[PDB]
Amino acid sequence: LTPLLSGWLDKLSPQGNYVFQRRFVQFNGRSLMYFGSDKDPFPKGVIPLTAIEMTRSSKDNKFQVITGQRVFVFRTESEAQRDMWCSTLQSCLKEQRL
Ligand SMILES: CCCC(=O)OC[C@H](COP(=O)(O)O[C@H]1[C@H](O)[C@@H](OP(=O)(O)O)[C@H](OP(=O)(O)O)[C@@H](OP(=O)(O)O)[C@H]1O)OC(O)CCC
Repeated sequence: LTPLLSGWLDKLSPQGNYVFQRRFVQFNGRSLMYFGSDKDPFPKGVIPLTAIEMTRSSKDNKFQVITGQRVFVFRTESEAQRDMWCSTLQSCLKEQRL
């Protein structure tokens, strides 16, 4: 619903060691969806904001979205992009608990 935040991010894969995959991710304020392509109609994965337990920045231009069961690692192109993604998720997380 009105996908406020959109971008191509490098998402960490659980397979292998430090192997990323280019996914087009969107954030509408209710769930974090990632697609194989922005032209793909159905997402490769959906992470509801209710399931999000925390979101924290990483060493490089990277941020972690931590749920109850899994952690998603996304890599941006710049620290500014990472900070915008991380602040937006933190803002929504803070308001969803109030
Ligand atoms: C150092 C060894 C290299 C190596 O092994 O790297 C192996 C990689 C990974 O291969 P694969 O594409 O099968 O990995 C799966 C993939 O990362 C899925 O992510 P999405 O494409 O965004 O759907 C994973 O699913 P989710 O993250 O839950 O979305 C899937 O995880 P699950 O098993 O379903 O929990 C991954 O398995 O091969 C490549 O494509 C990269 C080529 C090397």
